[PDB]
Amino acid sequence: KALKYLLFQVAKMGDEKVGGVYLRNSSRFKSLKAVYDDLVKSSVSGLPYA
Amino acid sequence: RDLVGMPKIGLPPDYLDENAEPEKKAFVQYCKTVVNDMIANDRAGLIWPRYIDPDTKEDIFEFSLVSRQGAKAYDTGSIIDRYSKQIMMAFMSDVLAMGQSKYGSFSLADSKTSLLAMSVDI
Amino acid sequence: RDLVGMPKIGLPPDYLDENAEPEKKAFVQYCKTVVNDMIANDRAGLIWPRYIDPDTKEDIFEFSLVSRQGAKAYDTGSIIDRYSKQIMMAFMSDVLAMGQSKYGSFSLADSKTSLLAMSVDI
Repeated sequence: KALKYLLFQVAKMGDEKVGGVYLRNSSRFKSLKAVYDDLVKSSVSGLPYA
Repeated sequence: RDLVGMPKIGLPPDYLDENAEPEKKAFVQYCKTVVNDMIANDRAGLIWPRYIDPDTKEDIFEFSLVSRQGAKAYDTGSIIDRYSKQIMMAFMSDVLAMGQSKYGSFSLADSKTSLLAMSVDI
Repeated sequence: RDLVGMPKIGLPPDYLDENAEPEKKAFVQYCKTVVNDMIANDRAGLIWPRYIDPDTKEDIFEFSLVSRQGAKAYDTGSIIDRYSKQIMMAFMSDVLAMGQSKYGSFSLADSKTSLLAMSVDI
């Protein structure tokens, strides 16, 4: 549950700059999703049917 | 074992889990019933979900019949017929397949006797 | 050895490991049972997982029948028939395949004797 919530939480944020400090977040979601679908969404459980 | 044309169902992996939500379990049960009971009929038809992923451009669901590319390299009928004729030739008993022709006779006292009768004489 | 049309299953490499999780082992066992026991039947059907990788656009699972491109370059039936006829010609015993024609006779005292009878006379 928390991982699904965290996807939404990360997708929302964007780059920000205050004097001297600059944080870039626009690239986090790409990596996070690429890892998520590979390690969780693709894991099959149960059995097929014939 | 010729399996060309049988239905096939493709679902996301999370639909086949054992802890899946009740809706997915009901969906899978209905799919099983369809697979078991679908036949060619005057009421044959399908209503199926359709969603194309924006980043892959491939439908996540699917319903299709398995297809095959090549064809068998040998004609078994001709081979079987050839070997049957070869068997029938060993005993000189081709009359079984060609019927009783008017040029052959089963009488040993008649000047048209066939090889089968000649050997039965031996 | 003609193998066109046999089923084929493709799974990720981690499903075939010996230390894999129980779910993957059960999946592999069910796949083995399907491969062994699938036949053309009024209940034939498949429910199979389907997932297309976002970055490769190719299904990670698959179910298909092996296909073949070319065709045999020679017709063996014609060659075998030709050689059988050649063998039958050596002994002048074509009567075995062509039957007993009315223009030939097995009698040595009749003016229609065939070559087989003429040689048996020798």
